[PDB]
Amino acid sequence: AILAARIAVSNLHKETKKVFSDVMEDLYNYINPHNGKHSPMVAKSTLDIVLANKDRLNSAIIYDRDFSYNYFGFKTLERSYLLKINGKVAERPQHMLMRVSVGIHKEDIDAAIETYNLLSERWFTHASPTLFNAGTNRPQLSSCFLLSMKDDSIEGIYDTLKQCALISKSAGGIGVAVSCIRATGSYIAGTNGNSNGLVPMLRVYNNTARYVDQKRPGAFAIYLEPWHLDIFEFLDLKKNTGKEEQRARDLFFALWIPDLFMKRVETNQDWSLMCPNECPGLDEVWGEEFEKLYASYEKQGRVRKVVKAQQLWYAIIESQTETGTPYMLYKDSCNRKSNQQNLGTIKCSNLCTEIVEYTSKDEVAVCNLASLALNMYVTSEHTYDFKKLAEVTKVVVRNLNKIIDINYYPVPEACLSNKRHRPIGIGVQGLADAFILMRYPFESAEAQLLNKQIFETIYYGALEASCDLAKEQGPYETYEGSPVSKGILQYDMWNVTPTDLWDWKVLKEKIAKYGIRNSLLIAPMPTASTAQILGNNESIEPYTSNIYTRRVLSGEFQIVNPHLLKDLTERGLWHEEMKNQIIACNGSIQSIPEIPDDLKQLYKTVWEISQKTVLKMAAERGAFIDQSQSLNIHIAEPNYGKLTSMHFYGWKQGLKTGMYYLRTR
Ligand SMILES: Cc1ccc(F)c([C@@H](C)[C@H](NS(=O)(=O)c2ccc(Cl)c3c2OCCN3C)c2n[nH]c(=O)o2)c1C
Ligand SMILES: Cc1cn([C@H]2C[C@H](O)[C@@H](COP(=O)(O)OP(=O)(O)OP(=O)(O)O)O2)c(=O)[nH]c1=O
Ligand SMILES: [Mg+2]
Repeated sequence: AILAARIAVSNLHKETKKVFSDVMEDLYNYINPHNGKHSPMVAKSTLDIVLANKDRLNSAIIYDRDFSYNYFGFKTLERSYLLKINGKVAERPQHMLMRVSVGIHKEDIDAAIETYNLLSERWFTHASPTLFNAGTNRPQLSSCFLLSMKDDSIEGIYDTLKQCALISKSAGGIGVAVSCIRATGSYIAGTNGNSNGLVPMLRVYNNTARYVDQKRPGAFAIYLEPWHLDIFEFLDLKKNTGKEEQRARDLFFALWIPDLFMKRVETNQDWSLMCPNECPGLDEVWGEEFEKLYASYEKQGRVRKVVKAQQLWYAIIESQTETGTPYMLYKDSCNRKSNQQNLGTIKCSNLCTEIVEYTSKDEVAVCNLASLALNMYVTSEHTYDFKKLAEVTKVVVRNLNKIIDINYYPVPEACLSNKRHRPIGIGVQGLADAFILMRYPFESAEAQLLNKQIFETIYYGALEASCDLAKEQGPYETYEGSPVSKGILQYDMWNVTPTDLWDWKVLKEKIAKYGIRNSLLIAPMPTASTAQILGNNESIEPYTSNIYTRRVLSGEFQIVNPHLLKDLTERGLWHEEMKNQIIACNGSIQSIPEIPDDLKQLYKTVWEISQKTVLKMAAERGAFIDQSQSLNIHIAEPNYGKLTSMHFYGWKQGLKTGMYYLRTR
């Protein structure tokens, strides 16, 4: 299990060259056998730099560090992350890592080697696209894009479609605000007919996601505000039951929900469905300005239908019960608590619901992501190295900022947006793993403090780097007029006062003289592929299991949690019988009578951990997060009241993203 990883790392080493620069030459020199077309697999510019510096570069690589990958982490590396020559891997992990670092840092060889070390030791990681394409010809290094529908017209709709198509091709995830498109049955002046509405146009988007699928199908998340008249239909179209023309199951679904709707639901008032043609401008305002405008149309009776707000609500909950979706975002908090509110109202988040960025017809938002491994900063004295964490966080910020400049953009609107506001999104993995390492259960008061200190540190480290860059490079163009320019920082907009761990007075004074380089910095994302690679538990998120199991070609694996295992082995209580005992407990200790009630607390599973405390923790770290978090909700046995109970708590806590996916048993 641990051994098979050693073998597979060694075989690979046996079947690839050892010299980094010589591997780079082979990739660059690659020739299409069918064709004779010289089809370089790294950019020439990267290779020149490598060859000009081959002694430092080749020498700096430490191939011991290939052996840090666990088995399935490695297999995944070999399947998608290591460049192949005619179906044979050419690249060692270390080789790809060096490629990524030279690819980001170019001629600054010091900066490159620091990054290689940091990466190769697994202090952090860049997201998959940037691992895939750094050091490569016309390299698309960004994970996600967000789009506001261009125009409420066929010219507009198919223009956006082409953008989504081009972004899909280049490996971008998409989030799209569709709320301006006019409702089913609304009048069309120039042809004197009526709109077929949202469903039939989303059907075209759905086929486009299927068609442009380079190996998972294209991923588009569609954003609807609940005042729009097609809402009930929009909740139907994910479901596995019903008419084909009424469905779009390859798409993803999210609600961009105003405060006003939530208040109507709890007070049990009436909700007014509208058409954006009839009642324009609702998505371009938020909070009180929205509510005044929403009320205005309502007093005029420009209202296509009215319903019990509690009727919509039930429609949403059954969707989540059946489908796991839609995602729950609160437009008012997102807008209220944004360093970008400077630029206008923000109409959607992205595919994974952690990114909150402005878009318009001239602007497709982007975000480059990397993630810090939180387990990494636990000392052997069970101390947490906040100083180090901020050390590494500052590197990441600079890297991500370098990415903005060298990225190749699939559409010009995205280039403009990204160099205008220079947002980035740093996230995390192994938040659970850190806790176990510090001997804190997830729900303990110590974990709840740690949680805040970690995210205070990262946000502190981040701003501090961004600040230095504004020193060297200057502020981003739209810095002036922003909350941060006005001395307001993210915790201030949540009305929180930081722990005394870091001196914000200093920083708020550094930022006042120089400004910052990046409009936004922090956004915990899902990390599904990158956490499996590095063997850390997903982003935030309690441990799912003490046991991970997998049927492979040569039978099965049953990998007990490494953190648990070292501890039972130590407190000499480990047995092979306990392995099969756990499986019956579906991942859980708690039942096994032979195990310490101290350990049992520490390795409690996700299905056995308070979702309220989860929400409370998101909210507490949320105050140190510029953007949002891809927060799943685990409720084994859902019902109407539970989900309702959960959503309102999330909302009242002031979460920008109340729920990402709903997971059940
Ligand atoms: C306020 C709140 C927030 C989020 C949330 F998910 C929920 C419930 C739907 C949610 N229901 S539940 O998951 O089935 C559940 C229901 C009841 C209990 Cl006692 C627990 C529980 O979760 C796991 C262990 N605990 C403490 C819950 N989390 N924490 C809690 O006290 O209840 C509530 C009541
Ligand atoms: C022409 C057409 C438009 N539509 C939808 C797309 C948009 O939501 C909306 C407007 O389409 P447009 O292309 O704007 O139609 P138009 O310019 O002729 O009308 P207007 O002067 O009212 O702008 O109607 C259909 O659903 N089916 C159709 O066949
Ligand atoms: Mg028109």
